[PDB]
Amino acid sequence: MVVKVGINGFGRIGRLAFRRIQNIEGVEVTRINDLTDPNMLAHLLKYDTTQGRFDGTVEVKEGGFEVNGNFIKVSAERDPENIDWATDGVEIVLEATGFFAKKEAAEKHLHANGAKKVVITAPGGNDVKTVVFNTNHDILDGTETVISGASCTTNCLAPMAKALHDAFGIQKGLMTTIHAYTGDQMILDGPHRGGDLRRARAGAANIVPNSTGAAKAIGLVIPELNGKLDGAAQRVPVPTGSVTELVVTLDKNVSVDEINAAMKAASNDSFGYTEDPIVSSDIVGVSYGSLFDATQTKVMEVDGSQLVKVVSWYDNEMSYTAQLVRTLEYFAKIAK
Amino acid sequence: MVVKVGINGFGRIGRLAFRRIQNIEGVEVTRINDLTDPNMLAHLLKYDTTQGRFDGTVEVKEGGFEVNGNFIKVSAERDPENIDWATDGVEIVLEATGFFAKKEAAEKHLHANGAKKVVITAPGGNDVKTVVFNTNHDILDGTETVISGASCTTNCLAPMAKALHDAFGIQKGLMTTIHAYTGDQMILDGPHRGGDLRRARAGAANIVPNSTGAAKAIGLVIPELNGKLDGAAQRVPVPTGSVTELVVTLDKNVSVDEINAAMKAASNDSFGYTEDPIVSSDIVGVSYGSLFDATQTKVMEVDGSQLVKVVSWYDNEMSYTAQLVRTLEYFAKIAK
Amino acid sequence: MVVKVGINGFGRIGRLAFRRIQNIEGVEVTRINDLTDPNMLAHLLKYDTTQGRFDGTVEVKEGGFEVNGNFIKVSAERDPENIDWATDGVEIVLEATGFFAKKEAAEKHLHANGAKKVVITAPGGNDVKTVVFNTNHDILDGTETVISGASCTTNCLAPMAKALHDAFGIQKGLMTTIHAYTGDQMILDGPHRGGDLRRARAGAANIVPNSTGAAKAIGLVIPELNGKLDGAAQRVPVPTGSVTELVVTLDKNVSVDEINAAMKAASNDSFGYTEDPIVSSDIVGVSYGSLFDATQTKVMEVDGSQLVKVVSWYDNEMSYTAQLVRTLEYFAKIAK
Amino acid sequence: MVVKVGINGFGRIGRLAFRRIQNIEGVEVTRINDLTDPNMLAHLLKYDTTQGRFDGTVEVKEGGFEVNGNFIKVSAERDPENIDWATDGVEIVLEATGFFAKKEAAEKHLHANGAKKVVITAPGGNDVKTVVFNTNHDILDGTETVISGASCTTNCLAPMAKALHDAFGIQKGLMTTIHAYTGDQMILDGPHRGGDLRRARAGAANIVPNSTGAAKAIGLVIPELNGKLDGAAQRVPVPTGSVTELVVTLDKNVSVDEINAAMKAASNDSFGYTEDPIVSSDIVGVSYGSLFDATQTKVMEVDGSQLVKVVSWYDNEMSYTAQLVRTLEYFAKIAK
Ligand SMILES: NC(=O)c1ccc[n+]([C@@H]2O[C@H](COP(=O)([O-])OP(=O)(O)OC[C@H]3O[C@@H](n4cnc5c(N)ncnc54)[C@H](O)[C@@H]3O)[C@@H](O)[C@H]2O)c1
Ligand SMILES: NC(=O)c1ccc[n+]([C@@H]2O[C@H](COP(=O)([O-])OP(=O)(O)OC[C@H]3O[C@@H](n4cnc5c(N)ncnc54)[C@H](O)[C@@H]3O)[C@@H](O)[C@H]2O)c1
Ligand SMILES: NC(=O)c1ccc[n+]([C@@H]2O[C@H](COP(=O)([O-])OP(=O)(O)OC[C@H]3O[C@@H](n4cnc5c(N)ncnc54)[C@H](O)[C@@H]3O)[C@@H](O)[C@H]2O)c1
Ligand SMILES: NC(=O)c1ccc[n+]([C@@H]2O[C@H](COP(=O)([O-])OP(=O)(O)OC[C@H]3O[C@@H](n4cnc5c(N)ncnc54)[C@H](O)[C@@H]3O)[C@@H](O)[C@H]2O)c1
Repeated sequence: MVVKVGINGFGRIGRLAFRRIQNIEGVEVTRINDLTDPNMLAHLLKYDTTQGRFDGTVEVKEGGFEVNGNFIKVSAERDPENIDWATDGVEIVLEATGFFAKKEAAEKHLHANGAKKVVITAPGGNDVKTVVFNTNHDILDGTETVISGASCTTNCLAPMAKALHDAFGIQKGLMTTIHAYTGDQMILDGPHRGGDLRRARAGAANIVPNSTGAAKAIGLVIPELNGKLDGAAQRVPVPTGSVTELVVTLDKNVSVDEINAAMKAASNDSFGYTEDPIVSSDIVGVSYGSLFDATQTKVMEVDGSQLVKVVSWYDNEMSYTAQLVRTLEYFAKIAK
Repeated sequence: MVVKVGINGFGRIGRLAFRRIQNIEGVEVTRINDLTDPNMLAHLLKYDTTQGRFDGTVEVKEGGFEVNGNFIKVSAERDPENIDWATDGVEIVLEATGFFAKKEAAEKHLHANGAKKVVITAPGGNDVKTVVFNTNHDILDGTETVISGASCTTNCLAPMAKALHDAFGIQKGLMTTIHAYTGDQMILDGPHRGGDLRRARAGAANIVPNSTGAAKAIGLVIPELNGKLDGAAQRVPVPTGSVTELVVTLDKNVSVDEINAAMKAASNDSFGYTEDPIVSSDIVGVSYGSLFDATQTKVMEVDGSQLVKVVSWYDNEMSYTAQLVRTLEYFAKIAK
Repeated sequence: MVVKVGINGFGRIGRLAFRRIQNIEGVEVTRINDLTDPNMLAHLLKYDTTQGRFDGTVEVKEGGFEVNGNFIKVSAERDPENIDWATDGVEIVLEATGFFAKKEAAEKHLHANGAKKVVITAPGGNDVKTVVFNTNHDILDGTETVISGASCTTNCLAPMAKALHDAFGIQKGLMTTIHAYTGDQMILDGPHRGGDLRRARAGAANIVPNSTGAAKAIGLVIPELNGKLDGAAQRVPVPTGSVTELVVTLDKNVSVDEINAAMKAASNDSFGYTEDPIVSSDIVGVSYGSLFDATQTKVMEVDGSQLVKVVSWYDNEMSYTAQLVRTLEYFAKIAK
Repeated sequence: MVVKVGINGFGRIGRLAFRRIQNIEGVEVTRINDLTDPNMLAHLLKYDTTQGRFDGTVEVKEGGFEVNGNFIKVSAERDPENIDWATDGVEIVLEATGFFAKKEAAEKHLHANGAKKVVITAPGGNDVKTVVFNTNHDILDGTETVISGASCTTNCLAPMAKALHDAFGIQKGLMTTIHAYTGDQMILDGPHRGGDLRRARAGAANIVPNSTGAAKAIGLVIPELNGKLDGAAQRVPVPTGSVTELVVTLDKNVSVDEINAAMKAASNDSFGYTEDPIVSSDIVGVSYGSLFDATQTKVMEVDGSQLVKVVSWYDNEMSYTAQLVRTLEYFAKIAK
């Protein structure tokens, strides 16, 4: 009754997903594929700048490493169609490299003696179901071969936008996420391999504007909001931890207290609520996908009409990963 | 016809104001007051983490220091009433400590052996004239005893909001400034003397939400926008350099290109225009009070109505200081 | 038989000491004195940028706050003579403000309605007993009224220097500690109240040389090394976490392996040993006072004589605090 | 009388070398080769996080870009033997990619219709002359096909070690350089493509120990010191700017003043001298290869013998680049 999982890309999301999977019964990781040797991967699992020391033992072995005595095979195949996942019983692959985040590319894992299903740890295109756990995981039926866990920002934005929309009716909106720098930025100014003149700049030494598709693509998660939102990011020098601001007009006039109460009423394991005046370091490592912050709510009313601002925190690392593993765990129970 | 100026508070703004005044003919600094000895102040003028080495020579002397051979007297009086500005011929004081930023407090400089006029390098309350150079410096007549150079954020916001309002009619708006950390934050978590639970946190290690009065108080500079705007800040880990986002509804529907063209048409020495995809380090040390970034403009249109987003950069240090010294120079020329 | 403790200065060391005392049976904190209101102190206990969320509940009350339901009284007296420690049963005060770190100043806590004994959380001069737990806590007899827990650097240096000296005989040495920035540095360039032209500079944006008395003062802990060592610091942009390098000449020639084996043989709960290639974030929050890093050992031999380099990590916050509370617990158990 | 130069690798050193070459008469850059398009390279030349805006105009064109109206060809050939340098008149190549830093690899530029000589902007192996300008550029005769400009640390260490050795006789020494992070570190924890478990860690969020060969290889520059020194690095979170500490024993006993005077006597355009208590931001952009800091000198004397500590600053970017371009300019005059 345990589904065997493989991780392609033992990066920030891959390693934290591995960490969370150590505390759930329904799945286990039997194989990791990356581009390096087992000693590099074992060391990066054991020691983690932002998420702390690993909870357990890690011992490098020939061809893999042992976690609390259990051997995990490590391979270094650059091409997914060359990974023989089935040899190690792997049925579902977490595709966490950032290089195969579309249906046709992720399908490369599904070859003979490969895997059966793929969860992309990122937006995966419009022909792949895009799931924010506890907002729209109802759309899965288990027959899908490739699904998407969406982005960090989408998992933050979606429960907040859904709750506000259901209560008051979102007409239109603009989003800004103030976001930690990530591994797709350069450590120091240099050529960006994706052509982005702003991610080319030193990520820990600048406020860096950058594009994000979370608001424009929200219809994959909340169909009623298709075509109603847009937004962007300001990437700033913290190594993890982020926040999403959303400014909207609504069908109903509201008060600050009414907004905050509507968010609290929607709170659950994915969507948290706080009235404490926290800062970004306080959400590093949290398990909420989105933490609504009532201290930042604003309503600007002039001449009987309002602009409404709502703000939610997210650890783009652990908040996203908690949501990803919730979706993986659910998908594994229904996969067919 | 050269007006003698004193600086109270030889801090970030005080020292950079001194630097800019070295290239102005109409004013000269003859006296500095702070809380320390001349060697400390001379060293901090010569060496500057974010704004570079001083352009000239600085040499400590008895009771002050020489800048390019010219002696500047230094005193260390905590109470402005005890500063004998008149001994050094000072007529106008730049009040840059952060502790006397209101009319009655700034008037402490005005006494028999004191000065004649004060420019507060900060918001100064609603009963003193508040000037953003090249937006409303025509409200000065030279008879004022205390004026305000507004805040960094106000000098960024004002030319952008005025150009947008004049062209299209701002109905209501919300502002977020993503702002460099400043000296009123704690270097590491600890009790904040002002009672602010967020400025208590380590400023170079967090995204820190905090309040800002610039949007609400814009009516002191643009009277037609009184009651129309509000906003807040996200303080982030860069030691200087900031950006202001403004989301509004307007009386007229517009396009992105129409907005950008209206901003460019309003550009001058205070309000710059760029289409280059810059980041915060690129505006450190600039002399614009506000640098509009056309790459960040957005229009979100639903059902015939729009949200409009406009964004402008500012070096909260040198951009503000350039505006402050423009205002000081003008005020001194017409002073009576 | 539980000794009641007060904390003067609920700062980085004061708050982390409180956290560690929650897991010690022999002492309990009944009173905190600082300069602010209880809401500020409660918030700073609950949320901590570098050391994570508090393990328990914290709730503000009238005149203090409750920790896991237990009320802690809070006062705000700037002068230690005015703190009525005895009202709350306090016998031993942790003097953690940084402003009373000498015998006569710490004695201000000792009066009719005050405390009985003081532990200074810092060097306290050459006339108070200076204790590094598990190196020289046997010098205490419990009759002392004022003792010192030494500095962070001393607690790192002492077990390493003692093991090396006992095995091989230290003749002379120089120390460099590459140290996290601390609260006595300015967040941005500005006048330093202590007159230090380098701690005046932006602490999270520079490599900052600064003085350290730990090596010169080591004779208070290891008398045989009086007059043999000196050193200095390079303060760098991490908010906590530090490392001590020591270069010596010895009475005996040695090999790298011989040095490392001597360190490992001396390891205990205070002095750890590692061969993993860790970085500073890996020691944040550790409970060793000193963690020897065998990967950094060097022997430079020319013409039959050697320079020897040994290196040990320390979290200047939690490593020091773990040592401080070990000493407090021991001192309270034998106090008379 | 102008020698035409090509740059392979328009990175930190490549772009800053280009910037410095704009102010010297004897050489000009006619071709840049990297891995990207001209718009990326032009943008990175124009805007520079740590070294400021480019002094001039940059305009992208087809197949290259214009600098102050002069067209520079850009190509994107991954393999040096495929670059037809001679088509653009290039005689000397600055090999600044980091991927061809050995004689056999650098020689790939010297094929038919290629270049004539290569200067590696890094250590290049022991069969390549290794030059620190104004310390040993006398060893060049111009017949060499491949030479090395050494490392940043070597250019800092060498004039200081030479002056100390000539004056007093270095017996043995150990070096620690506290160094800015560089582009060979990961922005966030992840697999390091060189296998380095410490450069795998987030470079702007850690104190990172790492190896350096500058001390052990000093004999390539100062033959008398072969086999007498060793050392290592602590890489810390500043984006440029570094410092080198050296601890030695000498043939003569000395005083602090005697050491400082010997360094000042050796000062020139490459080796500067200061007594000001500066920090790392103060040496960003300087043109000295090495800036001796008299405030950090120490002499630890016990029982008639001494340990001696000397310390010099360097901008690992511009200090190294100034030295590199001095060597290039000299080599171009004598190349045959
Ligand atoms: N970091 C975040 O905040 C975050 C949040 C949500 C989603 N994501 C998404 O998750 C994915 C991974 O991001 P990350 O931050 O963990 O990146 P990362 O760079 O830390 O990890 C990528 C890993 O993939 C490996 N890799 C690269 N190419 C490979 C190949 N061909 N085969 C096997 N392994 C390969 C790398 O060696 C590395 O270990 C991306 O799609 C990203 O958009 C990231
Ligand atoms: N830094 C910015 O981005 C910025 C921008 C615009 C306006 N301002 C405003 O300018 C003022 C100064 O800000 P700053 O960032 O330069 O602060 P700062 O802390 O760098 O400088 C304040 C200076 O005042 C001195 N000082 C304090 N109390 C004093 C007293 N009683 N008498 C004499 N000197 C005293 C301090 O020693 C220090 O040198 C504030 O009102 C601030 O709001 C700051
Ligand atoms: N942070 C470290 O790495 C470290 C390590 C070892 C020792 N120490 C020592 O511990 C002491 C505290 O250092 P810290 O880093 O915790 O400093 P901190 O600035 O974080 O804390 C000092 C606290 O004392 C309070 N305070 C100041 N003056 C006071 C007064 N007159 N009465 C009551 N409270 C007052 C402040 O409000 C603050 O909460 C210093 O002696 C320091 O040298 C610090
Ligand atoms: N940054 C420093 O402090 C410093 C100091 C002294 C020496 N160096 C040395 O200079 C060299 C460059 O270092 P950097 O910091 O400028 O690195 P960098 O990463 O900034 O620049 C390397 C450049 O080379 C390009 N490149 C990579 N492979 C290539 C190929 N096959 N063909 C063409 N171009 C290619 C990259 O796109 C990039 O623009 C290294 O050898 C380094 O050790 C660096």
